[PDB]
Amino acid sequence: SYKPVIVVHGLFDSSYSFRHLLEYINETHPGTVVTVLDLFDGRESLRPLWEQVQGFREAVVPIMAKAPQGVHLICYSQGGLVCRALLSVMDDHNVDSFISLSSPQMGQYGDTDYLKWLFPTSMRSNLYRICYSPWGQEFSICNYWHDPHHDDLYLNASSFLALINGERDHPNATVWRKNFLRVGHLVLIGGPDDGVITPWQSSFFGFYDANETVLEMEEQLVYLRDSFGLKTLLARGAIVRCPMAGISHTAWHSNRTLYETCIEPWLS
Repeated sequence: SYKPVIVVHGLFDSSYSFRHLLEYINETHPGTVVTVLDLFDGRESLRPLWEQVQGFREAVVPIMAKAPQGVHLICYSQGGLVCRALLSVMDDHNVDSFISLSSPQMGQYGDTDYLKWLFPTSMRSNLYRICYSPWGQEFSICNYWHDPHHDDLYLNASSFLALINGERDHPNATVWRKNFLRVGHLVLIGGPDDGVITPWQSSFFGFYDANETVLEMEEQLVYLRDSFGLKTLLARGAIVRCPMAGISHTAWHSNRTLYETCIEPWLS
């Protein structure tokens, strides 16, 4: 009746935070087998994203192998990046709807409670001094910290974001793009009132200019050069932009309305 659904959580989380989401799905698409993966749950979510990619991969392969008509993915916050990289590196995934639930798809660049707690002596404009070090790149947040004022160090040091975005050339960029293009739909959810993702537009692949002007997905090389299939996906009608103004970063997976508008339609 419905394709299996895999959920990938974000920072300091577990399947516990998705009880409301599972309800929504059960109350609308009865019998849907939803697997909310409890991998890298509490502090382990701070592990390098590439590590998380392999872990999730090992866990997701069996589920996909059993899904005759493919599976759907709902990846929340940081999880969105793990999933994008995952769909980029496995040439045999069968993901239909890839729902990016408010993820920093084009990176993060903002002061946050978590950030201040983790780095008590740093601001957004300072973080790069730590995040772009070899050991810094061993911390999940740092793997996608995108400082628009140190773009050269970023392209140089980012071991995750700059790489999956094709901002830094690597031997398998073409294959990764080919793999990501296998997706059926790239559902982008996010909104102006998410008070964490910064810029919040990062959810729609929008990002800061060197002057901190928020450019649209289409005004960036990542798109114009079609580095990982954004342009191909868009022209094909695969990207579903679903903005929402009344949701804070913690409520995207606990809002019946959002679910009904932006998620339910894509869970075939």
